[PDB]
Amino acid sequence: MQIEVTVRNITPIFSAAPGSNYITIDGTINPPPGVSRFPLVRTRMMYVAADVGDGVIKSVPLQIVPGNTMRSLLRRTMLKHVIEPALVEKGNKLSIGAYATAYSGNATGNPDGVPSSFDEIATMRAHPFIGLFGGGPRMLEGRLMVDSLYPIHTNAERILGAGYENEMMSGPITQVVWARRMDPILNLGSSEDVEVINGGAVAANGWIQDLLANSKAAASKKKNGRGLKAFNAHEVVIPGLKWVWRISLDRPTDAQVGLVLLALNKMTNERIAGGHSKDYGRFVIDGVSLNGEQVWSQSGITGGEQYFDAVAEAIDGLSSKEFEQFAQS
Amino acid sequence: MQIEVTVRNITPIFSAAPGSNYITIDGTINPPPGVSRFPLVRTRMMYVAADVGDGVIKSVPLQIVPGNTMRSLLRRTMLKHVIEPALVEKGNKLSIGAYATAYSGNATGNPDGVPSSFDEIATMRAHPFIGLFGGGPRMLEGRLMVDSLYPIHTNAERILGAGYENEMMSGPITQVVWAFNAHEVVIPGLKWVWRISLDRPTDAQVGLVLLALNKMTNERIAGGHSKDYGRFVIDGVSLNGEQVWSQSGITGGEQYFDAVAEAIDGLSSKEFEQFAQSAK
Amino acid sequence: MFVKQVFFDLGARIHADEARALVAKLLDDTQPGLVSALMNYMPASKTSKTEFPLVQFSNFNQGFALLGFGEVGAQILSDATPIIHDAMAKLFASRGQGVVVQVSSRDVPLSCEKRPYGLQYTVAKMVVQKKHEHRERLANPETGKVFLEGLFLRSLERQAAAVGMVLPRDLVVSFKGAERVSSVKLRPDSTLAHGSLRHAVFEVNARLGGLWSVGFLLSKGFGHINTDLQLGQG
Amino acid sequence: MRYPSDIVDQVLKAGPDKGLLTWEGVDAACSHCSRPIQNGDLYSPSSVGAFFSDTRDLASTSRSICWRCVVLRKKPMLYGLSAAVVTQDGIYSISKDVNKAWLFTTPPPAPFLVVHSSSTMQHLSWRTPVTLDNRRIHVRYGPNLFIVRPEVVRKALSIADRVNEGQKKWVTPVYFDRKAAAMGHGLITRAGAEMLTQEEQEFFQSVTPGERWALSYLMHSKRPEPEVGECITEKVMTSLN
Amino acid sequence: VNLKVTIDLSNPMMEPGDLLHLDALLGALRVSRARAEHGDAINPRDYHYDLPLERYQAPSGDWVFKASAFKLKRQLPNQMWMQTGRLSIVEAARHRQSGYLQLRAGKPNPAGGPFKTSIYHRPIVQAELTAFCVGDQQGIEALLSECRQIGGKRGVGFGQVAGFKVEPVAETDCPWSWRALPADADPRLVTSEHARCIAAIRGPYWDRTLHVEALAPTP
RNA sequence: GUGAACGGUGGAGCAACACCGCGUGUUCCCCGCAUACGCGGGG
DNA sequence: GGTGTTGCTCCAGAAAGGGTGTT
DNA sequence: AACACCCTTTCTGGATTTATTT
Ligand SMILES: [Zn+2]
Repeated sequence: MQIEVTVRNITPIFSAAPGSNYITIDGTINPPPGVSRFPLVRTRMMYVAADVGDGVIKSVPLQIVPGNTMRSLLRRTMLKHVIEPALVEKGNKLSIGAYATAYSGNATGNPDGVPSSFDEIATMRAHPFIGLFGGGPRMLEGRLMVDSLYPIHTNAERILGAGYENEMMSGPITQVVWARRMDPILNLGSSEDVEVINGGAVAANGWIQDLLANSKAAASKKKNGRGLKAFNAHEVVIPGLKWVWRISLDRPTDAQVGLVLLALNKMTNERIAGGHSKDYGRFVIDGVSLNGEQVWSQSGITGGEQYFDAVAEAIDGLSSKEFEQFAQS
Repeated sequence: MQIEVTVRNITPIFSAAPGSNYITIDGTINPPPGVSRFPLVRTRMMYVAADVGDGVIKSVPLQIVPGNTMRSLLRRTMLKHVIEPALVEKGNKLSIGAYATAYSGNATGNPDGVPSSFDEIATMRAHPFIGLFGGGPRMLEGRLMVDSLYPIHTNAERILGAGYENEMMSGPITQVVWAFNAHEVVIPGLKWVWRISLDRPTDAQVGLVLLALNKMTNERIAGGHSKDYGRFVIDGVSLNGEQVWSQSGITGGEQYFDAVAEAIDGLSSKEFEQFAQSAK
Repeated sequence: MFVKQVFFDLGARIHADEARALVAKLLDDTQPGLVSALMNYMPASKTSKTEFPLVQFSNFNQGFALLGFGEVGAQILSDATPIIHDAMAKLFASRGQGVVVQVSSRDVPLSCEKRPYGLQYTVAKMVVQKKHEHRERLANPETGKVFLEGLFLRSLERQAAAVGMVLPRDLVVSFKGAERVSSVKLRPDSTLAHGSLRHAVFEVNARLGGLWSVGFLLSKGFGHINTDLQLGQG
Repeated sequence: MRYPSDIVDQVLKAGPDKGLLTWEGVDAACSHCSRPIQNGDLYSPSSVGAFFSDTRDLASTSRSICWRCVVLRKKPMLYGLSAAVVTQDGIYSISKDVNKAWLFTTPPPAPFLVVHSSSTMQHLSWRTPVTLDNRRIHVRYGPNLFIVRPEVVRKALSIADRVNEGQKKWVTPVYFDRKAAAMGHGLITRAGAEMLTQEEQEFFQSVTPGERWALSYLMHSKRPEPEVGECITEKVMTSLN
Repeated sequence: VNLKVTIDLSNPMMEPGDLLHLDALLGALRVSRARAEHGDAINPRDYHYDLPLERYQAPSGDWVFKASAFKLKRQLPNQMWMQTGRLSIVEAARHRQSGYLQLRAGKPNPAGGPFKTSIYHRPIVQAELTAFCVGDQQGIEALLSECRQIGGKRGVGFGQVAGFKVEPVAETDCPWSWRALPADADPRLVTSEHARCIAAIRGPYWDRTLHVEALAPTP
């Protein structure tokens, strides 16, 4: 059960990375000391060994979205568009342990050791959601392998086997953008005519006086508190290119494949990675291959009738008792 | 929820980009030789993957207005034209910290690392304004997503190709002006597209967005106000794929308007004080 | 070294010489030492110093501006800015609804380099006449050219020495002409007046990279302009 | 000596709390230490608490704790052993860079236990093995279990000193992170790409993570000199009691 | 009957903390095949020793498979990988308000508990993997053809294999003793790399209740 | 039973302004070099 | 024959005691 | 009537830093 999904981002993709990097007004990154330097947050990137016709198989940079992020996105969309309404319609509730185990895989519900029999392990691995993602105090193993997002790029020749030579991009696929923040109190003109403030024109003068006093004290000390002015930059991945996403299921039942396909159908109202306030991470699906067979049309997935019927049958009978027994035992 | 706005400019649009660029008597930009160099200021720019050469994908420039400035413009027009007169009426003054919090997100530069109670998050995410733009000392997450302003151009086909197969222009959309401080601007009489999204919103929040969109046309987009750049008009507003725009305004989606009328009827300054207060 | 420029906006424009008298009056009662530092007074008396004035008032569109030359001049402005802002706010709050007073500051470095070609610098509102001998020299163009000539060169030398940097002693300046002639009054409603030149143009082979002051009556905001905005004017 | 909990009765003199139950039936392993709980052995039922975030490090599912891990789980033992080396003679500190130079280069010849904290307070004593040999050291650093060989550390230090001869300033051939978190943790710098031969670069490339973490402390501009750590046996003993 | 194993991977893999023995991977593959045959409700310890490898019998029992640990031929510089664990509090707040989640606590605690935020880092590597063992090639090749990932963190896509190759070599050519050996192992097999420690010489190497005194080399 | 199995890098933030063009009409006070024959300059 | 301003902020700990409830 | 659950103090030592992503 190999599923390969092809996507296309309409807005920039921004997956922040740890580290302290700096940029100048020009494009030079991490300059030697002695120049004006501004904080910079880059995307996520990893080194891969890409074999070229030379055969040197040197190392090249590739911009990706981590597989943990994609796995969590799939889990959250399954839990929100499928499991949550079905469970709410029956009037069911979740304890904190069951909720934490289902939504994140935490083991704090029963932090001690929880033993489980072989029949018990099989009976949970047969369950659709509990079998897809494991965890909890049992620390069971799921049947899902979620790979990371790989752009269709010449630096990804090694990861992507073949068949992607056309519509392949080359060159830089990132850009650095700048942001600002302004103090709104300083923007108050002398014409004023603003009376929403409690003190009128006296509170604003007090704010300005505190700014001036802090600046004077700092200047005297030079020869902590932070204001509202700011100037910084971050790096994003350009919009319009297409990516490849692969998901693999290990000996799955029909209900589990149906649940995966339901999540894929209910996708495209979600976002990838971060940048929430700037509408980053938008995408559209342009192809889904099911074991090599194209099952994606303009309106949803056409095919897999057995999977959809099995998942529809399995949605009924979804009760909180199984979640409580997996969480606590 | 997935509101799409189409706008037209009547004056040049200017959005200065940080950096250093040079021009030579309008002939060339950044020549390899250091001859007849003059300083030049560029408008904001965005690389986009596009189909050039009939079969290969390349990166090409595209002039845009950043989404941060559009989000700020929305916040300010909604705060001045709608929230401010309703608040100042019947009393209800705001403190200075609440004012700064409402205009720029945080009130100070340092956020406290403490979390917030569940009830506070639940009540703030339901507020018509605070739930839209998040922030505060504890960095609450809002439910409003503002994209950038894109011209409907043949370079942005991979971004918006399906919607607009026709009515797409082509060619340069930039002109260099000498006034010896030289800068480049986007030519007037152009069509742009603006996308805004909300997640799980109440009817009051959508009504407030529509109210702000009604009064936005008198504002300005980026530009230099002294040189009267940045004037625009609004047309073709579509809500969830359905056309809800007329020459006289929205005239559609009445439930949102009723809900926002009721919500702004009972707004109070207590929520602003509770949100802006820092429990450090 | 560097010169600090501080802008105070009261929402109205008041003249630099009038702003000097207003600041002297408002802070006359309290903090006399700070007023003496601003006004370049002698340590013991009220009479001002004869040397080059470090702190000189300047022109601003929405108010008045303060200029501080050197480390001492910058320090005086740094300690004086909050007090002046509070005094302005108190003065304008007593009468009327009340205005919001905004400030702004810059640190402009000073420089000068010699080049083998003439450069064009214009000066607005510069005072050139102080005595009868100067008036006699202004009568004939030949004897007045050299007078303005040396006055410009010596003003450059004095400012360079006061700020603490060395200037090349081989500069050759020249005077092209002036648009207008007018008088400057030290105190309003006083018969005494001082001759001045308006929009004068001077020509030096060297290039100057900061705020520079020439002529007489510098602390009253006369005859100083920024070369940087004039150098490669935009 | 054999288990990490032997230090409770061997290094320091401690006894059972006397409020514990006595084991009955066939034996099981201690959930923390991996030590068998035979017949007649005092033990405590496992109640770790909802703030216990080390379920993935538990050794078994018997839900029983021997009377020595009960002492190991106390707060004074949690913050007193933040950075220390445990030997039969006593408890010593490895907090300073010179102490780490003494430990990872010319270690004390005995069985001992090495733990280093990576946060405010952590459980580290009962999930780290003891080291029976001197040339293969098991060191626990937060959530990481490392292996350190003093010979490799000595060779790397000698290489770094050799390349720095004849230079008035010190330049590090490689970058090592004291927190072992940077993306470029263990990279070849530009300066190190010109004064290092191919085989030396390959030697630096192939090194265990623990040796990299130790070389982070030992390879900087001022080279620490080995000296013994301060003895903190009595301080810990009097804090516990 | 002496042969060598080489593995090609087209993806960076998690760098193993300890030795990764060939017999452990073979046992995992054999248990997977047994699960596919008999079902999911089987005892893995019944089938994990049914491998096509010879066993070295030390004096006084303590047997050990004739298979060595994998060695890495690095092709990339060493890099470090970061992952994060966090539980959302906005959806938790909405669910608690709607009654779907039964929580009575007031506020979340990021320092610990259900809503703890954790950050952890692990190194990754891309290399050629080689190992030596004594056994039948025909038996080994099928199991290895069943394998598609190597290393840890297999659920997020680390360590995809691209190919494998098994070939016979000479008796002196193949060293199989670079492995965790018993304390009483014949001194001929023990080299200078082997040092005394407490480690597992068989079975599931992560089970701390089975660790014994051993002579093992550092990876 | 691959020292394996379980784990979201996240949330908030206007690059476009600032420094240029705009009022005074004739001998009054102080500071140095001199040593008064006058030069320089502070307001 | 231009230049100043902004030039990041939070955090990733469990034990121990005391006060409250379901039942 | 006792264990489940919540809130709120408290305790511990040292010291440097690179750069293959329009
Ligand atoms: Zn134990």
